[PDB]
Amino acid sequence: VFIKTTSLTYIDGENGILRYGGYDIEDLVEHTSFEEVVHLMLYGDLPTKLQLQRLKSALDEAYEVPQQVIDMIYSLPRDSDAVGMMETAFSALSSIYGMPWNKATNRDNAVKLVARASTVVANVLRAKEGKKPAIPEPSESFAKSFLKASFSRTPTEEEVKAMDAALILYADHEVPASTTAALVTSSTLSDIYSCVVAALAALKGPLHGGAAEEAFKQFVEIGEPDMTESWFKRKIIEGKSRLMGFGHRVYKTYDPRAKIFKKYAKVISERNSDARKYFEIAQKLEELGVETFGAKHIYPNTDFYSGVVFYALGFPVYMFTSLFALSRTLGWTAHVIEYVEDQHRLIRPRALYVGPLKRDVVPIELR
Amino acid sequence: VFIKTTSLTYIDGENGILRYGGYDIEDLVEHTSFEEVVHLMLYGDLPTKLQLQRLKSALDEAYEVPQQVIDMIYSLPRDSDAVGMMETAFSALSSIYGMPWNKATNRDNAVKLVARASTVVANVLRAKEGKKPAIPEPSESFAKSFLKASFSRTPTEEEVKAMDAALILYADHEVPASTTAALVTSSTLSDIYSCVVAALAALKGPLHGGAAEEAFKQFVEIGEPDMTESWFKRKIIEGKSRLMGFGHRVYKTYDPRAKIFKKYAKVISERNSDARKYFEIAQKLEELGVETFGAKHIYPNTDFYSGVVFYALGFPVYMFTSLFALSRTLGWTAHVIEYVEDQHRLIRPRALYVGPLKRDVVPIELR
Repeated sequence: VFIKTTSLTYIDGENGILRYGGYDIEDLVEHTSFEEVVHLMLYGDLPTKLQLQRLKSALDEAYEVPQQVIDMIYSLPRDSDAVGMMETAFSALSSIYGMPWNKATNRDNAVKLVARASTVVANVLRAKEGKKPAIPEPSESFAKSFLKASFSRTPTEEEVKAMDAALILYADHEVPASTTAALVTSSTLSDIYSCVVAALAALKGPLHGGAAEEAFKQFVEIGEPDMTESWFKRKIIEGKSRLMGFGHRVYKTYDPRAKIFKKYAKVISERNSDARKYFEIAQKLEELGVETFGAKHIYPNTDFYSGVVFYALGFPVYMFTSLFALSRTLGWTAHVIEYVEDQHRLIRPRALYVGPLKRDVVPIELR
Repeated sequence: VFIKTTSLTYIDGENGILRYGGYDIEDLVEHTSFEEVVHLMLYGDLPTKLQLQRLKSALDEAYEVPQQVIDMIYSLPRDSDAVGMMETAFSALSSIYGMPWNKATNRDNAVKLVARASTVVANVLRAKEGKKPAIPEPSESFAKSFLKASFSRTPTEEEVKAMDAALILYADHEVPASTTAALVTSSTLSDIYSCVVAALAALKGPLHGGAAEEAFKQFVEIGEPDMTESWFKRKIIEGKSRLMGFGHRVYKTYDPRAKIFKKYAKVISERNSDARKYFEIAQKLEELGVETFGAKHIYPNTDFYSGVVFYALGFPVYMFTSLFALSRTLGWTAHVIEYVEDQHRLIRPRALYVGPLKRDVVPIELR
């Protein structure tokens, strides 16, 4: 059931093609940047030099949020689900910054929102690690500012590029329950931050979030590359567990996102023996997996190497769905702007009554 | 489009009938209690004496939440929308208390949730008023515990009864965007508190929340009963403004809830000259309104006198939708339990691509 039209994202699952706004994902990753893709999704084209300068200034000025928002993150239990911590922070952002829908300013509000997602996700990691807070600051890119804030160290250029690619790769895809919850909430003209709140509330559910985690947890369980064949023979072949990070409801080929996350995984994993080990296990499972499942059109999906990237960057496994959400704030905001501006109606379905027929209240003594 | 089946609520809009679980609303209000209606909605029948005792103990033990939840409420700007403050508090409750879906414990989790809604709404009012926090404590009823916590004074029996009625009256009705957002979020097996978060995010939008406020604001604008005819002749007849709190998409008669909110309004308004004045204005507008619109099947709706009740109890106008939400946590939770247990599937609709055809990334110099 088509819930809306979109100009945002095109997917050809037979051919393994994904495009944003007519541009193929690989072309966007190699030759653009998350900032540029932000402009594409909100404004419908890649930006000129001047338009990009202005968008970058708008991002920069938005990073800072009130200290109350950070305090909230840091007052939650440190073992709380990171997506829930985001949910809470975005609720507070909605209460502080939420504005009515307005064509002249919707995209500007979305841009500020994406900046603030960066601040939120960095501080969720830092709260859960017991580190001091850090607010992103201007740098040569959104991906670098995010990494600097997350880790308190200047990242290398190859780390910057891999984060930038990950931001683009997960920006938008299909209409999952998170995007649906955002749409419902936008149907009442609740503010864009509250549309994201709803999306996160849905994301927290284990039938939606947790895919990049469950994939990478295979690798962790294997532990060492020379144990992969055994774990595969035991867990997948003999015990017919699903191989996580394989298979897709739309793609009948390699997910075009998978190949890309892999390329960046290979580059940034080689520095650290730990990240390299998991990259090496994942590569071996990829082979055993395609040898076993490829003839069935079951290939790596976007979630198979994304953990390997995030892990190589220095992110714990508990951050993986939050890092997905950081990226997907772009598609969430762009979908709700399209929906409100072009296709609005209040979402109010019906429930069919199948319950009891008329009966009278009996006094409680008689029950 | 029927999104689900339900055994919860029956509505006959031609005949002005509303029933929960086969019991007519008026019969439930006169002869039961919110606690009993909680049991009805979660378990499918009015409770015996023992079942009611156990439910009351479960409510009592749940009121207390961690101090971090109260601190969050109190760290938001005091002029923040009360429904947003609830959204934030419930996000924090989700992070602290959220559990997976489980048939043996779903209803117990819902009961604890409704108790905690009481704590949240009392402290939202108290934060916005600049008063010290108060946690509900056991008393002879949920309605009284809520009022004691909100106002730091023992309420009269007639005040208790009016609050109890209001809790029942707004418990469940149709499948508005708030209930829809809850359902979407439950589709991923996000926890029940996060299902409520989503519902609140949708409620915050002005096409959903704010109805009891906008109705009562008429009365405030009129100011004095002897000005009602004038305001009516000017604003409704000459300026064809909608009369708020009149009209309904389903009822072609008096909303069965309207008559009931009116009865309790009359009783508790008479004590205070201010509340009495607004009751007297509302009664006069009711008359002018039915004289003008009744032949068109446009009659008072549930939102016309509910503000008069809440105001008479001592609640500011900015609390009215939050007091609706307090009540509606019951229908929200009961709908999502029905949906998950009996009718589950992941909610994943589609978007039709109507955007640009294939194009190549141009270098930014060429843009």
